[PDB]
Amino acid sequence: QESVKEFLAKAKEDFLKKWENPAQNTAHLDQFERIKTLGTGSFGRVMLVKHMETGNHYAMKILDKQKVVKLKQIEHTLNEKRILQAVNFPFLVKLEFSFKDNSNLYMVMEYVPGGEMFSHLRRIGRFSEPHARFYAAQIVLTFEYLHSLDLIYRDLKPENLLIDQQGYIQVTDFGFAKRVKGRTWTLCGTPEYLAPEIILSKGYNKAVDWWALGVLIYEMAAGYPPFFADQPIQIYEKIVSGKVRFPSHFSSDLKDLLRNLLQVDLTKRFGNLKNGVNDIKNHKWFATTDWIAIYQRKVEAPFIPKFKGPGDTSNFDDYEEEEIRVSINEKCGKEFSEF
Amino acid sequence: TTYADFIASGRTGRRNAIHD
Ligand SMILES: CC(C)C[C@@H](N)C(=O)Nc1ccc(-c2ccnc3[nH]ccc23)cc1
Repeated sequence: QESVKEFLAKAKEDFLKKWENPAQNTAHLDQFERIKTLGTGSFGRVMLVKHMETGNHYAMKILDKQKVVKLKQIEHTLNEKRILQAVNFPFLVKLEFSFKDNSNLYMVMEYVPGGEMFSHLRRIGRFSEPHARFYAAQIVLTFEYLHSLDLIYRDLKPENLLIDQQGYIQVTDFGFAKRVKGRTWTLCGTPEYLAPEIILSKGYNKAVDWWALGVLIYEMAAGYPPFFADQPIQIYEKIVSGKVRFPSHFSSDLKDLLRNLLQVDLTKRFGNLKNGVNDIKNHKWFATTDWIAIYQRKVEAPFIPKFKGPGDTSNFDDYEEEEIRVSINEKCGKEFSEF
Repeated sequence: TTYADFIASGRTGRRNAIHD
């Protein structure tokens, strides 16, 4: 048995070694069979693929270099790959291979067949407080880990939380994650999840991730987010107004935790104070949570997705399938040299 | 109800990230 201080110290030594000497060019597109698109958007696409050499399935994130440049995501993309190849935690999807070709950048991660929390939460409607707390404890531990390595995650939401066959969470999508000791200023995130200090264009720090945890716990427990509207500008007005309403079925403990996470005043927001994450972990809402048992995956999960077989994609929606075009000329060579 | 207001809203599907 070791302390958390001691676990994190060793975790930092492990991380820094990979951070300072990143892995590069560890596979080639030709080793993979394409099966199905799992997600798309202007920010890239993710495809289910099979590795011929092992028969393993993977989730391959594909980014078009020229579109990354037009979206001003060059440095964010180098961040994502550099950080992901360096981290190691039970609730983070693992990066298995990365490489690039003339046209695209590729990150090959482990495939999580249970799907996004997003789809289960929306169908079922809402999670019970014990169910929500099980998931929230995993994010609390993950943020403890990431934050200790000077990493900010900046995109927590149900869309980015996959449910594995044991019913535990895997965080995916590190496209806005960043290693920063001071403050930082980029406008990024998702509207419903943005802290007031992002909206107000202040320099901000890892406290934005703790605010986003409050939004997530609310959304999981209520079935809808604490600030919603038809357009983002209207969401921002609600977020900065300083007001929140809880459902009557929320426990007293839950409301009190959420008041301290959805706290506009940075000198008062849980996560950010002298006692750090322990203000959260020692809160009464988490009194039943055995943090080691969660880290060890020894707790029985409240929900187990349906298996159906290796490669089955039923727990994911259908997307339009698009070619993987590889130009015969190298694009953006300088910009992505370190990838 | 707040649920009905959310369900009638245009932001009940997967949400994209923002950027400037
Ligand atoms: C890529 C974005 C810029 C586009 C976004 N809209 C999106 O689709 N993200 C997304 C994230 C994870 C998966 C996924 C599904 C199953 N198992 C998995 N293992 C590891 C990742 C994974 C699929 C899609």
